[PDB]
Amino acid sequence: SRKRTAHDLRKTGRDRLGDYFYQLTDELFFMYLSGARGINKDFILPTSFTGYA
Amino acid sequence: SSTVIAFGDPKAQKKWSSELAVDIRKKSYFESRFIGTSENAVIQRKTEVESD
Amino acid sequence: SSTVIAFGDPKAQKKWSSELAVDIRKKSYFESRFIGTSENAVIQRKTEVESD
Amino acid sequence: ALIQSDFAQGIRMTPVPDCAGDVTACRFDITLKNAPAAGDIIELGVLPGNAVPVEAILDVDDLDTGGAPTITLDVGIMSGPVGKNDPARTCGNELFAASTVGQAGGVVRATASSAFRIQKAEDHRSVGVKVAAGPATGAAGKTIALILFYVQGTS
Amino acid sequence: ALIQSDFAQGIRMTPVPDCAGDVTACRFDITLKNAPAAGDIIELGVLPGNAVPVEAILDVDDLDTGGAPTITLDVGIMSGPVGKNDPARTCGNELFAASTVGQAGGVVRATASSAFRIQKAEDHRSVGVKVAAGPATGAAGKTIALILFYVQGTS
Amino acid sequence: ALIQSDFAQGIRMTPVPDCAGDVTACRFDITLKNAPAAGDIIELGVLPGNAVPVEAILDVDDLDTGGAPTITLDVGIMSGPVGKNDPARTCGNELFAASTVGQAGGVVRATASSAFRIQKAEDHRSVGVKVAAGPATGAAGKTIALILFYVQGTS
Amino acid sequence: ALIQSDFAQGIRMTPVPDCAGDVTACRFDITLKNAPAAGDIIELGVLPGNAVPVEAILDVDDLDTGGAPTITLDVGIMSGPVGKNDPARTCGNELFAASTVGQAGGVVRATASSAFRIQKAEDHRSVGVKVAAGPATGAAGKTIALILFYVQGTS
Repeated sequence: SRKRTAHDLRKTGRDRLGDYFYQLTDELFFMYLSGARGINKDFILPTSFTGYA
Repeated sequence: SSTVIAFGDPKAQKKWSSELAVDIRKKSYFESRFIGTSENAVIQRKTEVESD
Repeated sequence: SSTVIAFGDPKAQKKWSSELAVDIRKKSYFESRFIGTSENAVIQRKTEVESD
Repeated sequence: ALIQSDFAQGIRMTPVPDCAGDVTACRFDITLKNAPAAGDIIELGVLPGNAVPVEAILDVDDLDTGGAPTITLDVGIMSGPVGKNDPARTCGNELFAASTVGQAGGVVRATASSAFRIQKAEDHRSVGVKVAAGPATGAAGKTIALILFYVQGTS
Repeated sequence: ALIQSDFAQGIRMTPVPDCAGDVTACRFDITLKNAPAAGDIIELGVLPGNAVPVEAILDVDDLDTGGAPTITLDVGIMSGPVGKNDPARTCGNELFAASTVGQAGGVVRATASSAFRIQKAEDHRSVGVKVAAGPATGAAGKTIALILFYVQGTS
Repeated sequence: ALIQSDFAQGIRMTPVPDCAGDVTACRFDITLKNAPAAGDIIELGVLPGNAVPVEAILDVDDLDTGGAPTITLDVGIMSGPVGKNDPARTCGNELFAASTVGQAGGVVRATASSAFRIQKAEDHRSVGVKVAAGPATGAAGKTIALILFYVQGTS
Repeated sequence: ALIQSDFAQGIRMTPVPDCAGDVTACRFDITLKNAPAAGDIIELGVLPGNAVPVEAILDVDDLDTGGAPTITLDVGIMSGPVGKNDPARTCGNELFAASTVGQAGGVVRATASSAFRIQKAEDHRSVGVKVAAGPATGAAGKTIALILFYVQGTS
């Protein structure tokens, strides 16, 4: 699967993980301060989420 | 007639592009400006458990 | 899971080869040996109308 | 049965118009050395790529000899490759809907409303006659030949 | 009304044969909006300067959906230049007089002897269609199309 | 009418073995908030990569709370990609066929020979639930759940 | 005589776990050339070195059909080497004493208590299906499929 595509998937995977954790941490902050996960559909975490730790 | 290399013929060469467009990551509001130690930061971080 | 580019996915690059396979010409029999201008030839050629 | 006939193959050539709007015609003819059946596809001629029929003339000899003839010929574009011999290819009724020309020898020109609205295509489509009704008692070595005028560079 | 087609405005193109005698054809069509009415003139297309009709083919949809349809299309040459928008422009009954096509789908060809006797003139005359009789009742998006064959080097 | 699970959309993931011949399981579950109706297709989970089911353990609760129960679930491998939300995606009857669990509620394991002879595929295939017979009185808040013992690197 | 599947002869490799107590499965199957008969020993697949079965799923496709079927399968562990063609090797009733599957097409699971009590032996051993009773009529081409779960590090 790394030969059928010219793009190297390892570097893109690392970049996507970095952006993923950026989004996850800021949306974690926004739900905890606000007090509910609500209805936002772009949040990483699914609905019916009641705190992680 | 005339040689036509039609749209669906297998010889119709394509060229894939090296540049890969990427979604821009969502900007994060709570940068280092807010997350700081001491009393006067909106979201303070407790440093007791960092090393111990 | 794990990424699979799979088969037939528009990401799957294909390389077209430049070399041509040619159905070669059938070897001719009545070559320059047989065709001649003299009497002693299986196929005689008459130059009485090549310039007139 | 799909009956290949010269023009559909690479044997005889159909001419490209050149220039725009130049009416171009070739005579696509077949010597049917067999008797048409209830269901046949007779690939008469090749409508060259990127050209539309302007006028279609169907020239056909007597196909049926028995009393009360019922042969109907349907002339239409049959989609697929230029001359690939498969029974999967099926034509329609564009240049002719249901022709009475089969009952006795004669010529009937294109009279369907949709005959002149054929759209372009970048590849060599083919024109095919389907006998859409029973040959009845008759038929022998005969000729069916349409004369369609196609123009390139249409809009 | 002077409902002009794309060809009259110059948006589309009309072909000209390079050599004298080459029968050239372009499909003059309009997808007219609204309804046909008594006395309106539809300027379908323009035959080029040195050109005479060689065969005219008129195909239309059902321009009236009613009881006892009575629409009668008349097509002919118009007077003024191609693009000038003046209601003071009249057609004739040269190519088709009381064509009585439009009650059914149909396809009609030139029948009057005056269709083939048109005289040439150096400038781009415009071929227009005038609905002579009433449109009976009702027609919204049905299209009218006329196909002309013209040669350029006639005598 | 797809009721997509968290597994199909991509929120909750599915494990993949890192060694051939290594049974891996993840209970695919939904919490459908409407009473199932005839023709509904439920996309429980995705069968990742080159894997084949070995044992299927359905875990549906009481879906009919009326009189004589009628619901008959059946599961299979849906055709299209895992994430597309097209209503027109078919469901097979491989792992279960007219399974009668859900009328009373409980656990039923694979009892059809087709459940173990699944063929591999290089893409990701999503396991779907189709309710063959409409419930007499559907139950609203109950959950259905299927468990796959899919193993990679088979022959 | 011994009918060997691909797994015993070594053509098709068998999986071994790379972890302690990691459940591993493989579809031990054979396609039966000619028809089964009483006393036939089918050497389905090889149980790996130190592993012991933890659950065995047997599925067959209607071996004998006919009427009043009398076929009964009997699978177990053979004392002989991995793939030696010695006709003196015997099959014990460890996993399935009398499967009574193959009378009609279906799937049966290990039920006898002796299935999970197999002791480990440092050498490979071959799991063998023995047809205890002759089949009525019988069929040719029907496959015997055994799905075996074993853990490679039990105490």
